[PDB]
Amino acid sequence: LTYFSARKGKRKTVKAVIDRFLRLHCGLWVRRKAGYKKKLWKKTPARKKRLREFVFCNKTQSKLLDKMTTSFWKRRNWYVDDPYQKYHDRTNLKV
Amino acid sequence: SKSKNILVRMVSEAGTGFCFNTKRNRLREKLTLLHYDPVVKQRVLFVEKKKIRSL
Amino acid sequence: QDINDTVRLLKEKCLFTVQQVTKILHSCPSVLREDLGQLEYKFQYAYFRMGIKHPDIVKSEYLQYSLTKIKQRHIYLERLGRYQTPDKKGQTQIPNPLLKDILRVSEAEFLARTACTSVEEFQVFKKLLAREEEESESST
Amino acid sequence: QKRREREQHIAECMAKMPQMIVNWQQQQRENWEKAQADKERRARLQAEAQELLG
Amino acid sequence: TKKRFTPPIYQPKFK
Amino acid sequence: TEPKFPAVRLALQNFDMTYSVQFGDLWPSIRVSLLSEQKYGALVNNFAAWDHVSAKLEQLSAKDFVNEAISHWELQSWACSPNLRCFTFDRGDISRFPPARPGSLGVMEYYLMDAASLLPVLALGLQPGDIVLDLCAAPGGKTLALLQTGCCRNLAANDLSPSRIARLQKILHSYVPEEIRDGNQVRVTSWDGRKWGELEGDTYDRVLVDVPCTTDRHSLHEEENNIFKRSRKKERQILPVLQVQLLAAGLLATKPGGHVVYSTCSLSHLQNEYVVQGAIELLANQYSIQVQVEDLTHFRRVFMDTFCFFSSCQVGELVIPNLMANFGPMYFCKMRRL
RNA sequence: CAAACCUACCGAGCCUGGUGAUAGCUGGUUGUCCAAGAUAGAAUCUUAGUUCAACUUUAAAUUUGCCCACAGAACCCUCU
RNA sequence: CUGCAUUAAAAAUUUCGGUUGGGGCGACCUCGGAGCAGAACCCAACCUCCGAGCAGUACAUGCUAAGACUUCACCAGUCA
Ligand SMILES: C[S@@+](CC[C@H](N)C(=O)[O-])C[C@H]1O[C@@H](n2cnc3c(N)ncnc32)[C@H](O)[C@@H]1O
Ligand SMILES: [Mg+2]
Ligand SMILES: [Mg+2]
Repeated sequence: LTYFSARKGKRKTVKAVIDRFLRLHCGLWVRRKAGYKKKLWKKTPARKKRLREFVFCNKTQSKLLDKMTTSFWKRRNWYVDDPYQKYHDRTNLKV
Repeated sequence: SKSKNILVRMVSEAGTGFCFNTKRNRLREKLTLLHYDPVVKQRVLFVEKKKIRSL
Repeated sequence: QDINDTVRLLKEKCLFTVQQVTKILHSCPSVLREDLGQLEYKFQYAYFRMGIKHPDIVKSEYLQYSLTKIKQRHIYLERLGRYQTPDKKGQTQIPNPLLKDILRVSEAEFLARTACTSVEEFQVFKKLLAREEEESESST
Repeated sequence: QKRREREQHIAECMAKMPQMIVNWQQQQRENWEKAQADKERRARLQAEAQELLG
Repeated sequence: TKKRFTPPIYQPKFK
Repeated sequence: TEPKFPAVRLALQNFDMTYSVQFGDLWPSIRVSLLSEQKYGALVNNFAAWDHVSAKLEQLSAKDFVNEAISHWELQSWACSPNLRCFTFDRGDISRFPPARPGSLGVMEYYLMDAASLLPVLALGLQPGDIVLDLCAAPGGKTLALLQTGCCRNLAANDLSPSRIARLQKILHSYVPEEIRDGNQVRVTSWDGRKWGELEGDTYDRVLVDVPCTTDRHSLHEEENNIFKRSRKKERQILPVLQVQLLAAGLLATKPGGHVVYSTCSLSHLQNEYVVQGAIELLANQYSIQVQVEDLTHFRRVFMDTFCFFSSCQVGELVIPNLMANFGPMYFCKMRRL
């Protein structure tokens, strides 16, 4: 990770995480499952079913992805008819 | 590690374009199965069109 | 040009001396017509599998003979045990039959003297050998 | 146009879909009976084979 | 046992 | 590749120094056949469309040598195992059988194997309503032929290697219908063969023993799992002592008056004749068992049309490979327990 | 042909520059006082290292935490 | 003479996976079962071995969805 760029002197962003992960404004990160398009013929329907959802990351991975991503991707976006609009805020969360 | 079976593609005859993959024996005629088609919400015939790979 | 690269093939790729090449051209005029690929394979077949050096092949006129016929006679003897490919040291545990009686002589006497087997066995082997070559060529 | 063309393609195929379904099932049954009939002859050909011995 | 030789170093004469 | 002295060449070198004196001038004749592609035989599956397969095979210019053999059985004069159909090409014929295809019954039409492998089955002399034991059954060359006869109410198949016994189950499933194997009529087990001397002593009437040996045809071609590998050099030396025990175990398991066939794919008498002599001597001294070796000259006299035999045998029968008929090498001897 | 010699260290001369080369390796790492504070593992061209985990520290929110009375935790196989 | 191809020649850059006293010759690296590990779980070698790198039968071997378990992390896997 480039902490200070040679042309602007500011932290850069690892584009690898951008192409693979989606971040909600609440701080949660959404990812796919590895191998969900590989060797589908040798996997049971139950295994294939649970392989094609979108799952969240734990605290350490969320901290890992935040450090590799600049503040631009942590802003609040107002996309029109955004499918994940309802998931950007937590409801009835205690502690 | 001889490959005795082959993975083949089954295409619906209803024209919906729905396909699914199943394994078959190399020394066998083309399979014409009866499988559920999610597009038409009913069971229709599927015929074999192409061979995917050999396992 | 086709003469130019042929002698270049013989002198450089086949590593023949100038005098030997002139002897090859004089003794065997038929080397010019066919392509370079099968001549190099014919030469290396004798050099490695038969273990015969340059003065022997330029004296016995080995190149003028058909590639198919030399393959049939040499492989049969090797499988018969009458012919053994020389090792790295160049030592053969059995006396190698002279190149003269393998090829220069007719098959009837060649079978009678060196092979010591019936004619129909050789014909069966010839069909067997031709089958493996076309499978090998198809595979390659 | 393409949505209409696609939809009428299914309607044409689904109109005759039960026709070849029962035809395929009839063919599946008919060869099974033929195989059983061949076995009966095979079981029969053993009978005279035993009969010829005795 | 390669030949290892360290040539002497001379201090400057001004001292 | 391999560093130095490949096991294929090591096997050939050992064969050369051993078979040069063993066979005399016949060694070069069989050396080529061992180095040449073997001629395959097509055993017709009786459970499949045997009449249609036989009709189909005859259109490919193939003759039923077994059917021809039983014709000359009376011409020359315990009979043999009946209702066996195997088709082979003529002497000097090079064509190969097309790959087998399943029939309308769902079972494989026929099987492809070495013709000489069927000879031990014929010399066993199967009878209807018999009991069959098979030591070293996998992969199922003998077992498939035995089940084709259909003269055994119960069959016991044993082999040590689970991997090879696994492929034995595959050929049984593909060829033999499940209802015949559903009951205890066919039994497949994987234990040591030497235990049958105590497991079921004097039980089976017919027993076939095919001891492991340095397969001459396979050793000169395959480069993996070679008996002549220096790691298997220790195992190769102790091959006869396991062979004599395995024959002893089969001779103990068979009932008095039973028929035993000892078969092996090799040409050296060290694993063919001396093992038979060692087993009969061991039983006479240790277990005090008398066993009589039957003469199979009449068995041989019917098969020179399609097979080549070595005419200097002592106790058993040895089949030499030849260019005209590449079947073999196979050795088999028949003895009866008294 | 001694892998000799090429300005008193030539298996590839010397000087300057790239250069504050790199080093999972060695050595070093400067005032006072108090407190908390140790040995499950996994992966790794990895076992002289690193990451996760466990352990440990600080601040904050909350309520149960340790100890443990009966009852309860398999058969072929009694080292019951 | 230039451009594009094919052969050679002479060269350029880079590297030498681990485990088994060393070498030679070989063996092993992934997954599962019993022994150690006797009664929740876990528990190591130079460990003792035995096996596995398939096949069979379906063709709703369809689609959604509470609640849970885990090979001591993650990735992944499992039940419903
Ligand atoms: C020479 S093969 C015979 C193959 C088959 N019976 C045939 O005729 O085609 C013998 C096989 O028996 C197996 N085997 C070796 N020792 C055995 C034993 N002690 N008990 C049972 N099987 C054994 C080996 O794996 C070997 O592949
Ligand atoms: Mg430094
Ligand atoms: Mg303290």
